[PDB]
Amino acid sequence: VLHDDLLEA
Amino acid sequence: GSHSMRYFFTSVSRPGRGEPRFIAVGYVDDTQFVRFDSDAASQRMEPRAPWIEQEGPEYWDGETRKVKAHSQTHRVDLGTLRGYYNQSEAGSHTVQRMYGCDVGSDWRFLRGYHQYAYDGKDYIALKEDLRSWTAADMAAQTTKHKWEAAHVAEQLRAYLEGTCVEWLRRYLENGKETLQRTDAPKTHMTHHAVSDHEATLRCWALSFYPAEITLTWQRDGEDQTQDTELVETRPAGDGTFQKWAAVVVPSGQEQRYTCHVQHEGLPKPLTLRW
Amino acid sequence: QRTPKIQVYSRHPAENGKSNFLNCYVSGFHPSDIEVDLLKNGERIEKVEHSDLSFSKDWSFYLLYYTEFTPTEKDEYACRVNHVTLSQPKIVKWDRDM
Repeated sequence: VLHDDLLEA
Repeated sequence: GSHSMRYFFTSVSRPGRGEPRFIAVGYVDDTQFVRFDSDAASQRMEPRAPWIEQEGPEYWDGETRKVKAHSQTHRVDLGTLRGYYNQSEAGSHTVQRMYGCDVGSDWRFLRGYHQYAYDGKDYIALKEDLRSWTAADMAAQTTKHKWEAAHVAEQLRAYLEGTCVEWLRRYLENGKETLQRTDAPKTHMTHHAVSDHEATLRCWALSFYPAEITLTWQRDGEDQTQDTELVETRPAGDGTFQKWAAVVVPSGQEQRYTCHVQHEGLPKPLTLRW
Repeated sequence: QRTPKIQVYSRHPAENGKSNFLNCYVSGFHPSDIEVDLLKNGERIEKVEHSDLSFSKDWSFYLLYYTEFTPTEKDEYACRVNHVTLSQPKIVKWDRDM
């Protein structure tokens, strides 16, 4: 399963 | 042997109208098993291996939600980095992401990773210790400061050491029929004459998996690399892989040379001779 | 910019008159936009599929294009690739021993 959240760069 | 789970993401900006092209794929070891394409009609995460299909609608709801949100982060980043680098709005640009986890033969965490790229060059990467960052330039350093303030690394570490490893384990169990099966290379050698003086021996390895594998030549029991050629490993299209290694020899001396094949599915390396 | 490498090959050992699959594997390229055709005696074969876009550790992309085919004595097969890095299409003929 994917990670739950990506923070913007 | 060792295994991994690994996700790949590509976003390509579309100057002139609309949102980026976004393609996500997921692997267990060398087996693709999930896919999202922004251009596809379904707008869902889709299965690409049979063992992933026994997950219920809640799995695909969940993964669809996350992967779409992935897609929005990337869209935002393409705008952000374009600013960072003071580039016009006129060109197409690319961001690429991979993250995932390795386990050893005992299926325990060995390492994980989170790498990020802009127009095909390193941007920023989580270091092996999963607590710190590698930033390639000053734009990337600005991102590093952001992600340091926000404690991103801690969140990723928890995922990479925990849920990544857990779910890899689940996948490996569920797909045991194929994911825990090793397919040793079917090997043979061929012969082809260039002149009266010189011949080529080609060593074939077919239909093997995982993709990892070593082909080497010896002359009279000693490693030879000179006058050899080794093709990149390529996919057969049925889930297995192919490779060949060739050497040029004086005609009549074929018997001197041996090809040596290492792979996870052979208990002892193989040796071939014309 | 990185121009594509090309391999053109059958999935299984080729025999005139026997059913098979024709592959063109393109790798090592960047950016990702690429145009790949399979040729039978110089003419676009029409029902070709391809894999989902991924990339290797150096960030370069790779794709597989494939269709079913049954080779013969007389038919020649080829992969045709165009990319920003190429000022003209690269044609690579299928050699059954490679």
